[PDB]
Amino acid sequence: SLRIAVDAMGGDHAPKAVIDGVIKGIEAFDDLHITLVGDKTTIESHLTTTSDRITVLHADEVIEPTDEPVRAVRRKKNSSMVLMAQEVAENRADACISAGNTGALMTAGLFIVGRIKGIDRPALAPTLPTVSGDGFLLLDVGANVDAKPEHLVQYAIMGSVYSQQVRGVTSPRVGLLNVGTEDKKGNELTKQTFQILKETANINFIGNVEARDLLDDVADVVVTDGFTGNVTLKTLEGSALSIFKMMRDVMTSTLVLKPKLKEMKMKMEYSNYGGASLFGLKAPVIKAHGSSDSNAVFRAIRQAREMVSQNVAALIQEEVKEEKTDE
Repeated sequence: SLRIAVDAMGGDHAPKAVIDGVIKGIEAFDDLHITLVGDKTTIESHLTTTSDRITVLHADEVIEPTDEPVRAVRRKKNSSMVLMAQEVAENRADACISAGNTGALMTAGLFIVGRIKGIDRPALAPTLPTVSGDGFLLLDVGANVDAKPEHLVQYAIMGSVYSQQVRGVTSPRVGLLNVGTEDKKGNELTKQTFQILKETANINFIGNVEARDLLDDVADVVVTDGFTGNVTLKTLEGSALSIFKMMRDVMTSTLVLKPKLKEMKMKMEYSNYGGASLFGLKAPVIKAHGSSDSNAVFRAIRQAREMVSQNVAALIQEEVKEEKTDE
């Protein structure tokens, strides 16, 4: 069987959006059981059809989207975020999902759930879209900001694993986000990573990758440090919004179907890939987009489900061993 603890209190639109997505996953997946974590009264007022596959856990408090992560997770020991993480930690759930404070989520993920044996630090990993449509992974966009070469190499392995297990990519192309293609380009961190990735028997290292080609399918996995990762992600996103608003005001003055344009607009929509996972933890912890609708939560439930069944954490535990990266 399978079981996922979900945060209902987090996200712009819940508990409704969260509870509607949960209901869409119990109808599509017969082996799925879910633990709704939130305010018992509030949660009940949104789900009619009582099922034995939906359980509820009462969460007295919330980690607002403004609280300090570390403090919140340490102080609000009865919040939805914290309670959800302990369900996973105490063997009462295999995966967990939240739309709540991303920082609180990673702190809860890191100190409650724990890390896979052999992983120094985890990485926030969302799958972004491409002009074609295949998509790509951007490893580390928030989890940790002053990384070391060692960590980045771990990121390429865990990304490759997820890419070839869950996304079905044959031999995921790993690229290093850099400022030039030559071997010596980048900051000191990047230069050092490049040398090591050249020696990692475990993955298909295509080399450095310029950021102007991210949306143009240059690689299946792009690796970076959280700081540059997070800046790159918000740059892509803002760039899209800004350009869309320009184009869309341009139609409102005097007048490319509404549905035709809608197609591409949806292919860019970041929430069309399921949410960013925290690669490296003992069990899948997914940061569902805060602006998540009913379907987006469903797509995140689907993602946690694939990750467990694909034995992604056990495979990450083997591919990180030096016997597989050296020879």
